[PDB]
This record gives sequence, C-alpha cells and structure tokens, in this order.
Amino acid sequence: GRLPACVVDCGTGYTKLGYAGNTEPQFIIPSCIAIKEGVDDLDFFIGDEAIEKPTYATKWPIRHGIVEDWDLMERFMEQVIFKYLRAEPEDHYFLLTEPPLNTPENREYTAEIMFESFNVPGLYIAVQAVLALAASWTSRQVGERTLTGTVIDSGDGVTHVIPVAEGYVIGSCIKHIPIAGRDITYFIQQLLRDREVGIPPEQSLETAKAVKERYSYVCPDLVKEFNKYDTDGSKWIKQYTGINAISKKEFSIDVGYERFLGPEIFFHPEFANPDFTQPISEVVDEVIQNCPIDVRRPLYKNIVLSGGSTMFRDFGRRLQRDLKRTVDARLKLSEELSGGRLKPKPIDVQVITHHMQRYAVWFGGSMLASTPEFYQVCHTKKDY
Amino acid sequence: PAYHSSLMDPDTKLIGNMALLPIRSQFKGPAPRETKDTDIVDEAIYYFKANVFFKNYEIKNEADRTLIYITLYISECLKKLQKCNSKSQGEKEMYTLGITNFPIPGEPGFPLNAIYAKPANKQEDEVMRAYLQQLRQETGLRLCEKVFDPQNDKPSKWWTCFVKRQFMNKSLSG
Amino acid sequence: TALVCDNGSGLVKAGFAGDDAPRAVFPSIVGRPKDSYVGDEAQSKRGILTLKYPIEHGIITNWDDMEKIWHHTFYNELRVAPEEHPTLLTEAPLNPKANREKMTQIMFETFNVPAMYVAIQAVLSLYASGRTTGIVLDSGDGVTHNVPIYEGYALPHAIMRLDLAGRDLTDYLMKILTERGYSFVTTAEREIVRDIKEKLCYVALDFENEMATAASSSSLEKSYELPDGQVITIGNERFRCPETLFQPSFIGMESAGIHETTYNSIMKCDIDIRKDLYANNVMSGGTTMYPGIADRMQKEITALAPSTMKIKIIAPPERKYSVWIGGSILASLSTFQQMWITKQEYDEAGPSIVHRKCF
Amino acid sequence: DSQGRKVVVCDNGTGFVKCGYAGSNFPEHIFPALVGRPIDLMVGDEASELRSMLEVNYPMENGIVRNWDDMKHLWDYTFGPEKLNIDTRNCKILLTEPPMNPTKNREKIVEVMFETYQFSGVYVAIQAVLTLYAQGLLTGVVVDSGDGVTHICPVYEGFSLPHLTRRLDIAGRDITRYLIKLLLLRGYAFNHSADFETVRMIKEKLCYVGYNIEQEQKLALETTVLVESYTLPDGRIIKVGGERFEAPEALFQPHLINVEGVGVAELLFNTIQAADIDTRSEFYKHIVLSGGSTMYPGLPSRLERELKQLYLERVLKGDVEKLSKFKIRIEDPPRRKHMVFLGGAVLADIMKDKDNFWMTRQEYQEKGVRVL
Ligand SMILES: Nc1ncnc2c1ncn2[C@@H]1O[C@H](COP(=O)(O)OP(=O)(O)OP(=O)(O)O)[C@@H](O)[C@H]1O
Ligand SMILES: Nc1ncnc2c1ncn2[C@@H]1O[C@H](COP(=O)(O)OP(=O)(O)OP(=O)(O)O)[C@@H](O)[C@H]1O
Ligand SMILES: Nc1ncnc2c1ncn2[C@@H]1O[C@H](COP(=O)(O)OP(=O)(O)O)[C@@H](O)[C@H]1O
Ligand SMILES: [Mg+2]
Ligand SMILES: [Mg+2]
Ligand SMILES: [Mg+2]
Repeated sequence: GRLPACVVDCGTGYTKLGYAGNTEPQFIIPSCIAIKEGVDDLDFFIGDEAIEKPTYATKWPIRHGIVEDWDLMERFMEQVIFKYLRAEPEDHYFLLTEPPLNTPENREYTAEIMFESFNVPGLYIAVQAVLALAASWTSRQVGERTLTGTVIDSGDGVTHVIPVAEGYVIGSCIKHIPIAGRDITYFIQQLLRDREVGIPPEQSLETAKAVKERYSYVCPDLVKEFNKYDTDGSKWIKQYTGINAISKKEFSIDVGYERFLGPEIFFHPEFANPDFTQPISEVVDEVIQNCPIDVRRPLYKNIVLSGGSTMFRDFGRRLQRDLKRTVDARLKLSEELSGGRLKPKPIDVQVITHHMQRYAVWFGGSMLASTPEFYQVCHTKKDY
Repeated sequence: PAYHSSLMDPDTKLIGNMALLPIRSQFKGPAPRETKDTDIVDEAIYYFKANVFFKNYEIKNEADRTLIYITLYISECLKKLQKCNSKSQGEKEMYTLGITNFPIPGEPGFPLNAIYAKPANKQEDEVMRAYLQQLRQETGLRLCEKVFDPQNDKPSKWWTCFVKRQFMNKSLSG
Repeated sequence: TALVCDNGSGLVKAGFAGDDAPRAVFPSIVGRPKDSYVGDEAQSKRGILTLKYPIEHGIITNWDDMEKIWHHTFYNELRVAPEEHPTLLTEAPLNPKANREKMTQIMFETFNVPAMYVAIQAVLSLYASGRTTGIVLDSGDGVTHNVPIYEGYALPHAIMRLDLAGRDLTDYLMKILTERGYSFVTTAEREIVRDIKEKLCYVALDFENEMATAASSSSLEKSYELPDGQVITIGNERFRCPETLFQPSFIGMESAGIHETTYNSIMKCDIDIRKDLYANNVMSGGTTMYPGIADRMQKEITALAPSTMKIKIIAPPERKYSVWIGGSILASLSTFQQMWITKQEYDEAGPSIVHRKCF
Repeated sequence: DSQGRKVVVCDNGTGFVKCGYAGSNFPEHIFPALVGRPIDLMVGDEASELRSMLEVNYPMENGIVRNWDDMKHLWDYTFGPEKLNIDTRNCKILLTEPPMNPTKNREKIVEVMFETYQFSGVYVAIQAVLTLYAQGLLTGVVVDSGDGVTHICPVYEGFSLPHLTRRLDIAGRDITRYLIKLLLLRGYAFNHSADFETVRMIKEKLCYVGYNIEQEQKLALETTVLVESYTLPDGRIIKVGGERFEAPEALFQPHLINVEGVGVAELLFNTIQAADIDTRSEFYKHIVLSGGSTMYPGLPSRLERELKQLYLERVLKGDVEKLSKFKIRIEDPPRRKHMVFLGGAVLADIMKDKDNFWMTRQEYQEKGVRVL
C-alpha cells in the first residue's frame, strides 16, 4: 500500500474518478469527448470542457451501457489518467467497473487497452451488484451484515434488477425495465412545452434537468394531490428563475403539476412508454420468486437502492407499501387454500436508503481496494 | 391502478349498458331527479385530471360506461373552449355546444364501439339520444366555473394543458 | 479429558470425555469449486461447489477428503492441539482389516496422537444402555446392521448387513411427494423434504387398516410451513415412508425387513444364551426416532418366537447420540489407563504395530 | 373392423406423442404434448409456434399423470377430427407402459378408457419387450432415454426383469437446461420459460459427443473450426463454439449439473454385472439403444470404448490377450426414435385376429379387473 489504488467508473451519462480510501469521488464529469473534424490525435477535450465548444464535434462513446467506439475510450482514459488524476500507470493498481451481462470480448478489449498501452501492473474488473451491496453496511445495524440482497440499479440508461445470494450474482434472474432518468427528463420537457411560454428552445433540456433535480417527489395518490394543488396554490406552487444565453435577460416559470408526475413513470410506465406496462413493484416480486427456494426470505429483507434516479423523496416507501400489499394477498390465498388451521409467518419486506446513494459503486470500490489482501486478487502483468 | 366506477346502486337500469343515475338538472330532460348534490358529474370531473394518461382501462362495472363517456366529452369541451375570452360568451358557446346530434353508440361513426351494447330495440334509441345530449349539456355549467378563473376572467393555463391528450388514445371526434 | 470423535456417513460427532452431550455435530460432506470448504459453509455456497461424500456405506472410500474432515475436526470445531491427550475412534463392523490401520498410519503421520483404542461402533452402545449382553441395531444413515454382543465380545459369524438406511427412505418420500402434485426437484430441495420426515412420520400396526382409515376418513392430514410462506397439507405418506424398513419390496430390494433379521441374528447362536438375548434387544442410531417403532417390533417378534417365554424390547430417549456417550463413559475409567494402543509401542516397534496389535 | 383392420397404436410421452396404425413402418402422426391457457384451450401443435403469449403445462412425467383433466383434452385431439378421424366405437388399442409404474395408475387409464370413450379392445405393453420385438430378438438389454429419465432394463424371453432395472435422473430436459446456463456466459440471455423451445433447436442441430476429449480441446483452443453461427426468429445471429461438446457430457459425467451417480457407461456395467453368470454373455452381445436422447453423433462410438476399458481394469485386470475372445456389440439402427412404435406395429399385426390378446369390453362389465 505504498500508493493507493485508482478507481474509475464509466457510465452512459457520467464518469467518476478517484483514489482508494476516500469517501467522495474527486471528479464527477460528463462522459463526453470533443475532437476536431502529425500530433493532431491529441487535440481533444473531455468532460466539462466538451459540453460546449465552437469548432469541435462532441459525442458520447458509451451508449446503453456498452462501448460503441474504442478509439475514443482509449483517448478518454489517457486524459483521465494523465491530466485529472495525475497518476503514472506503471505504479498503481486499477479497479474498473463492468456493466451487468457483459460479454467476454468487451471484457478482454479493456484489458488489452490497459495492459498493452499503459503498462498497468494490476487490473480488477468488478461486478456492480456486490460493490453496491457492500456500501449498504454504512447505515445498518451491527447485527446484520450479509452479501444477500436484491439491487435496483437505476441511472441514465436502463434499469436493472439483480439478485445476489451469498456473494455471487444469479445471472438468469436479471430483468430490465427500460425506464431511466433520460426518459423522465424527456417526459417533463413535453409537459413543460404545453403550459408555459418563456423557455428558449436551446435551454429546454437544462431547465428540464434543473426542475427535475431541485423540486421533484412522489405522492401516495394522484387525485388528492391534484385537488390540493388547486385548493391551496400558495403552498405547493413555486417559481424558478433562469438566465438566458442571449443578452442575460432573466426569465421566470412556475412549477406546478410536473413536480410529482415526473418520477411517477417508474410506477406507471404506460404514461410515457406504450410498449411496456408492468410496474416496478411487480418486477422485483417476479424476479425474487424465480430463485432457489431457500433464499427467498433474505432477499425480501434486504432490497438496496443504487443509482442517481432513486434519489427522489419517498421512493422506497412506495416500493415497500406495494410489495407488502402484493405479498400479503398471496399469503392470504395460500392460507385460505388450506382451511384455517395454520397461519404462515408474514414475510418482512424492507428497503434500505443511505447517505451514499448516488455513487455507491465507487464507494464500494474504494472500500474493497483499501484492504491489504486486495493485491492478491488482481491479474498481474505476466498473466496477460 | 386505474380509477374504476363509483356509486353503483343495486336497483338501477341498463338501457344499452349505460347506468341512469340521478343528476341535478336545471335545463330540461326526462329523468329521475336528484335529492343530493354529489352527482356522477361532479364525481367524474374530480377524477378527470388523473385519468387522461391511462391508455388501458378495465370494464369493471356497468356504470363505468358512464365514466367512459363524460371523461371523453370533457376532452372535446376543453379542446373547443380555448380561444374564448368572456365567461358569459364561453357559457353561451358551451350551451350551444349541447345542441348537437352527436352519434350515440350503435351506429357507424362512434369510435371504441366494441365495448358497447347496440340498441336494436325501437325504444332505446330515443332515450339514449335524449340523455347523452342532456349529460353533455349539463357538464357545461359545472365546467364553466373551473375552466375560467374568477379573478381575471380568462381560461386558466392549468386547465388548458390537458388539451392534446386522448383517453385510451381514441377521442369522440374522429 | 479424552476426545471421542465418532465418524458416520451422515453427521460426524466430536467432543470431550467428561461431558454428556456431543459438542460438535456437523455434516460429513466435502465441497470443491477455496478447496477447504467442509461442513456448513460447504452447504451454504451450493451454487458453486460440487459437493461429494467421503464416507459411503460405513467404509471410507476417498481418503484425502477424510483427512480434510479430520483436520477440520481438530482445528475449528474443537480449537485444541492434536497431541494434547489421547483420542478415541470408531469404525463399523465387517470392515477390511487393513483399513483399520490405514487410518492409524495417516493419523500418526500428521498428528502423532499419544494413544488409540480403535473399536467397533456397536460394542459400546450396549454399554451406554447399561449392560454387557444383547442385540444391537445400527440403524443409521449409510447402512443397517444386526450385531449380537456377549460379555463385550463381537461375534463375527453372527452379524447381518442391510443396505436400507435413511437416504433411501428420503428418496422414496420424494418419489411419493411427486405424485400428489407438490413437485420437489433437484438436490437443493433435499434439506426441506428431510424436514417433513423428522416430525411428520410414524409407524402403524395394521398397515392395511391404517391405509383404509386414511383413505376413508380425512382426519390423518397435517399442515406444514415451508420456508416460503406456502403451507402444504400432507396425507397418506405419513406411514408409507417408514414401512419400507419392514417391507423392502417397495423400493425394489428383495432383502428381508429389519423384523425378520432380528430373528436370524439369534438363530445363528447357542442354545443357552437365547434366554439372555431375547430379554434385552437394544435400539440405536439416527433412523429409529419414529413414534411407536417399539410396539411394531414387540408385536412382530411375538408372532415369530416361541410362546413359552418373554420378549422385552427397550430403548432410551437419547438414542441418537448413544454412540457418543458410550464412548465417553469408556474412555474415562479407572483401569482403562494400561491397555491403550500407546505411542511408545509405535516408537519402539517402528512400522510394525500395523500387523501386531490388531486386538 | 370385421376382419380386424382398424387397430391403432399410440406412444404417449412427456415431450412427443406418436400415433399410427399397425402394419406401417412409420408413425402416422407426431405432435408435442403441450396444453396451455392464455394469460379457450390451445392444445397440440398450436402451443409450439406461440408460447411466449401462452401459459403451458405438461400433463405427464415418466408415465405418471400430473393432472387428470388435461389428458382427456389431448386424447380428444389425437382421436379427433384433425389427426386420425377414427370412429371410436369400432377400434382396438395398444398402449405403452414405462418400467416400474404403480398399480393405481395402470388400472386408472384402463378404467377411464372403457368408460368415457367406448373402445372395443385394450392392451398395455412393456416398452422393453416392444423395443426388442422390433429388432427380432427376445433376450436383451434396453437403454432408453428421452425427456424423462434414462432407464436401463434387461429382459429375458418375453418377460422383463423388474428386479434388475436401474434408472438415471438426467435426460434431454436437463441437457437443454444446462445449455442455457452455458450460453448465458457469452452475452446471450435466454429466459427459462419462453425460450425453452428456441434453444432446443440449437441442441438438436449443433451438439455432439466427443470421442477423445483431448483432440476436442486442442481443436477448441488452437483452431476456430468449431464455432458456428445460428440465426434466430428475431433476426439476430448468435455464435456457438466449444459449448457443443460440453452440454451432452452430463450423461457420461453426471456431477456437472449436481446429480449423484455413476453415469450411463458405468451404470450399464453395474447392471450387466449383477445377474447370474450364465446369462451375462447373452446380454453383452445384444444391447439396443432407443429414444430420441441417444441420437447425438458419437454416442454409439463412446459406450463401446467405455465398456471395453471398464471391463479391462475391473474384471480381467491386465493380460491383454483374451479381450479378442470377449465379444461386445451395441446395436443402434438409424431408426432409434420410433422403436417403441415399430414394435407396437408388429405385435398388433401378428395377434390381430385371435381374441385373447385384447381385454374385452364385456370383461369389465362383470369382473372389473384383468389377469392377462
Ligand atoms: N436528485 C438527483 N441528484 C442527482 N442526480 C439526479 C437526481 N435526480 C435525478 N438524477 C439523475 O441521475 C443521473 C445520475 O447519473 P448516474 O451517475 O446515476 O448514471 P450512470 O451510472 O452514469 O449511468 P448508467 O448506470 O445508466 O450507465 C442523472 O441523469 C441525473 O439527471
Ligand atoms: N437428433 C437429436 N439430437 C439431440 N437431441 C435430440 C435429437 N432428436 C431429438 N432430440 C431430443 O430428444 C428428446 C425427444 O424425446 P422422445 O421423443 O424420445 O420422447 P419420449 O421417449 O416419448 O419421452 P419420455 O420417455 O421421457 O416420456 C427431446 O429432448 C428432443 O429435443
Ligand atoms: N428426528 C429424526 N427423526 C427421524 N430420522 C432422523 C431424525 N434425525 C435424523 N434422522 C435421520 O438419521 C440420519 C442420521 O443418521 P446417523 O445416526 O448420523 O447415522 P450414522 O451416525 O451411522 O452416520 C439422517 O440422515 C436422517 O435421515
Ligand atoms: Mg451506476
Ligand atoms: Mg451412526
Ligand atoms: Mg418414450
């Protein structure tokens, strides 16, 4: 441990960089590369210096949780290592992150880019589920620490539900909900471009993202909230002030019914996707009840949340209430099927929220890589 | 998930498959009259703002066929009552809107007719045409108070944004 | 404080001398993908480990895995050094003679215990009951035996062996359960179908009358809570599983039951010791817990013995661990100090005890 | 008919039902035994092309009837106006009976067939006898596989030997399930329920048992001539490589999918070396393979090598001279799948006329049981 390990997590919308043993990432940047379209190969910019730049074509080399172009990911990693982290790759261990359901070809090309081009002494590619579940222990009681749970991996691409039992991932029972944050901001944009005038066309996405991040929450029932909005408008209606890109003319808009119809499309995907109609309360149940029969109870007792799109207020409460409602009826049916002589034990359903929820994968990577025995796990240079 | 019917009396009637409930009426109409105030009109409009987004909807009850009709007509009423300014002129426009021979279920031109009962009898047609017209006229008085604002007498922007939506992706006006 | 370490095909037992309960009872099963996963941890990670049994039918087949089990017994379960004090061990009767010392040489080559008194399993259960003369049933997990003992001596010409044991019964119970509709499949769901066997199975006198009563009146039905929230009502297999011991033709074996072999055990013996041996038939093992199994034996033997004398059949409550206690009451005794297979014999004679001290 | 030319023989299985007339060397109709309900009843071939939009159920398991409300609806489809068009009142039937079946089930099918269908003749036959009746032999050993469990059963002259019958709990279902697990570790996700019949075509088309494992691994590691591309209904192209010769080897090594045992090759040895000494040579020469789960390429050529090696290091230890005198032969004609049917096509032809082979309708009008 003469120098700490490096942790880099690559995503569809953001990339997180840092050193092992720290609680927070040192850099959360967008995953954008901008180039110009000799030594013209190195004339490029990454991250916040690539969102707007006049004479430079920008693009995104990660889409849907897979790599589309590798010539761009190589350069992205060069300027991750040599500009921001400022680490020589010849004397640091690396802990990268793979998407769920990754091919061996995609896993091996990363090792090629690392070993053959950077002389990395050691590399470790880790699944996201166990690292997400490891971070759950920071805000849990001392008497309960296990590697058994179900992770609802949300974010910017597609939402996964992955169960893990005793340290390993059960590959068959992984299911995808195609809803994520990008769909939520696309939905709230269409809501806002029907009622309010004063939004320039260029800054529509930025205003939608700001309204999503600042004011947004979930409600038990929709009709009561709609009634409360009209009955008493002063309490539940706020104003948002923005700065124009041209001539600095300030503008104002009112936030109304788009506050709590934004994160509702998790629980009612037919509002915004016509080809999918199954609420998330049922996908978790159907994934849990397709597993081995001896590990059904511990998975319900530990349903952790990892990802930025689970950051809304009272998100876990709806999952808890719906899952309790849909398991109680099933136990009632089973009890009535066998008369009334014996009452089964009610299943305890629980969802755990933490302070560390936006960057849980990076935190798990930092905790795993700080242990002394981590250096006995990685693949060395001679193995390749 | 979807908000199904309400107020199903055991002793009702099922001409076609509608459900005749007491309605607080003041224009005209042969019907049983109402002793209370919570008619199906004020109940249906209370449920309106959450139902427009639902693309699939189960036919739980007979009187649910009342909710599929009012909620589908208020969409057209909001669509028409957009460019008017005065509350009185808008009220006159909704009053004249009720005087129109829309196609009832049972004839071509009525969409979403697969979930309806055909009045082949000689007697059901006139009562259905009378009552659906009466209901479409009666909705206007209670919609007038809420479409416009009482402070400045323009259509409120909150109401005039569920204008492009169609309940179950199929509106009355084809 | 001698260690009693009783081996077995199902569940290995280990503990001290002074106690009256086995402190370490854990399954004898070895998993492979680290390699040293044995016991409960092997059972937990069933999704990656290819489990296998070292011991089969009472004779050690694989020897490396048995060494791993012995290593796990003396390190994690007991947390003591191997050579602190003597250790006692047991092996089933009718074993290969060389296999008695094949474990002695691998014990000395890695532990060097001060002494051994390697003995038969059935000779000491009779002492645990409290007498020196009687017939013994080792109705266990891998095999079943009928063994008569007179004045502490095991007669090798008067024993019988049966392959029927607990695992065959559990497989048969699975086969019956598939027919009702509640399908149980694969080896992961074994540990629960064993659980129905423990507390929802018994034996009946009139096998046919019990079937008639069960089929006619549906009062012999019981509800069981699976660990999923489901409840299973179970009917007529509550007596069709344990009856396989008295009629092995259900599975298919043509061998006789465990009720005629207790007769052949004592026919192959002297005239003058039978009055002593009928008087005390002693049960033992893990597969003789069922309620009312004394009464079926007491009714069957009386129909097959002479009517001019008395048959008394008894059983303690602590039948499951009777092999362990019988060891511990023999290891700690006054005149027991002088006759061990001690270390100095092996140190003086070199590798010659393996064919000299076979008594 | 009056002269007896309307006997119909059908083989009922867990995966496929094969029905036809006697005197023909081919099945008249084959169809899969699926009945399902949507999420009125879609029974038979229609439950194959569409099953993602349908809930399926298999009404049998190794001869054991799971539900006695779906077999009637399947038999109506068989003996109905879409496959066979029989006038049910004037017919006689020959059915199969798998080894080691309980009594109640045997006399429940016979009981229900005379009542709700009114046939005129019923017989039930052991499949081990029928397999050898189609081969011309009378004493032999049948190693039958399929979608249930793999049975090894000997048979002396006409009558089986239930005491010496062995069973192994792996079949085509376990192999096609294991192939899903293997294909999961390449980036190809097939769900357990709705894609069961899509991977079955991959198993049927591209799978084989290796003769020498060493050359298989050498060609798999240093050469790319094992990878083949398979097209799907969606239009995707997947690639299957070294997984071809790993899935079928759960049969010879049963511990790879958590099954405790000895494998088919060693279980055959343990079955032949458990009878009286005089008849052991009568079984070595005549071993017949039957069933659809023994049509992999190379499965004939591996059991010979395994038995020769298992018989040259367990019985005749060393002394490699007398193996030439020891003759071992395995019979496996390219018509392995339907050998249960073809035997039934012979036994109904020879005994078509004499009225003691069949169970008469009038027998159950008075007695209600049978002794034949
Ligand atoms: N309150 C919030 N705080 C932060 N981000 C939020 C919040 N609400 C929504 N978000 C969205 O969460 C997303 C954060 O991206 P995140 O780092 O979770 O994705 P990722 O790991 O890069 O993506 P993927 O897992 O699909 O590859 C952004 O879309 C942001 O808009
Ligand atoms: N050429 C082939 N290669 C590999 N597998 C095959 C081949 N042909 C058929 N199969 C498989 O063999 C099985 C067919 O079994 P079969 O038709 O013999 O059933 P069965 O004998 O009626 O069944 P059971 O005795 O279990 O009721 C299916 O798994 C099918 O996928
Ligand atoms: N309470 C019980 N009732 C009935 N059978 C039991 C009970 N507990 C254990 N068994 C059976 O006994 C077996 C254990 O036998 P055991 O005494 O360990 O044999 P051995 O000691 O010779 O290996 C288990 O496999 C199980 O089937
Ligand atoms: Mg993430
Ligand atoms: Mg024992
Ligand atoms: Mg078959």
